[PDB]
Formats: sequence, structure tokens, C-alpha cells
Amino acid sequence: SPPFRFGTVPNGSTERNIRNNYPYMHQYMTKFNQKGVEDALVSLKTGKLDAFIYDAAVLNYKAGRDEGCKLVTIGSGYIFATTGYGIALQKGSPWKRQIDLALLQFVGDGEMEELETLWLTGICHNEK
Amino acid sequence: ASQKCDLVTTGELFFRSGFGIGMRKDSPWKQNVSLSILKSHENGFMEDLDKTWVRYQEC
Repeated sequence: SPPFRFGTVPNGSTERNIRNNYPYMHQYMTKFNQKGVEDALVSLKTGKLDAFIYDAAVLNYKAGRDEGCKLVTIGSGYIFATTGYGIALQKGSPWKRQIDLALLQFVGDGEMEELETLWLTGICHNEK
Repeated sequence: ASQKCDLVTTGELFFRSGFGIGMRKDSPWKQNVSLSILKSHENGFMEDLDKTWVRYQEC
């Protein structure tokens, strides 16, 4: 009954994943994509429809570092498909194995946790 | 701790290592097993096994 939202900005992972997996709700909200993410947050606050299917990491950071942590996310981070991020390289570049070795080594040496705690750590993450 | 709920689950999670399946440097099934397990994960076949084998009891 009520007009809900499926706001997904073009040229992104969310729209492509939705249309690859469940190409049914995209047509319903084809003419609903917001211009960017700041105007998307503005439209989320300015009540016309309270729904955004976005990246788990970006949404979690925004919720953690929000003004009073008002808007939230449905579920305990139940990602539709946890695929993560990747690092680009040229086709057949001579550095891929070394890149992977360095990445796994830095995964081992407890430092990306420091990076996350320095940059993406929220204020209400501990708060309930 | 779910079946014989006598202990607790203190502590947090760290050093999160996704369980893999390693092979020798030569094997004609590495790509095939990789794509098969990716397809199973995408269609959620493993979730049904989790429901029917492990996550089935509480106290």
C-alpha cells in the first residue's frame, strides 16, 4: 500500500547485482535513483520514503558516524552477498602474486584493524 | 555450547580465516571445484545443510 523505495544510484554494484539476481524490483523503482549519496541522505531524512539498498560498509560507516545516529539499518548487517572489495591490476601484470603476498602479510600483522579503528570507526558502534 | 550448555562463549572474534580447500600446484579440479562451490554458495545449498545438520538445537 504505502510507496516504498529502492533507491540505487546508477553505475554501481547495487543496481547490477539486483538486476542480475532479482530483476523484478528494479523496473518498479527505475525512476527513483537519487542524484548522489548526500542528496540520497537528504531524501532519506526528508520523509518521502525510508529505504536505501546500498553498500554494507558505506551504510555501516554512515550509521556509526551519523548526527545522533538516528537512521539505522535493518538487520544485523545481513548482507545479500558478501563479496567485499578488490584491488585492480593490468592483465598479466608482473605484480599480482607479490600484491597478494603483501596483502595477506598485512592481514596477518594486526594493522588493518588499526586502520579501520582510525578511519571507519563509529561513535555509536559501542553504544546501544 | 549449544548442545551441552555448561560453558560460555567469552571473548571476541579475531584472525578470521575463511576455511579453504588447498591442493598441490598441479590439479585439474581446482577451477572446477572453485566454480562449483561458488555456485553452491550463490544458490544457498550450504545454508540448507547448516540448517539440517548443526544449527538445530537450543536450551
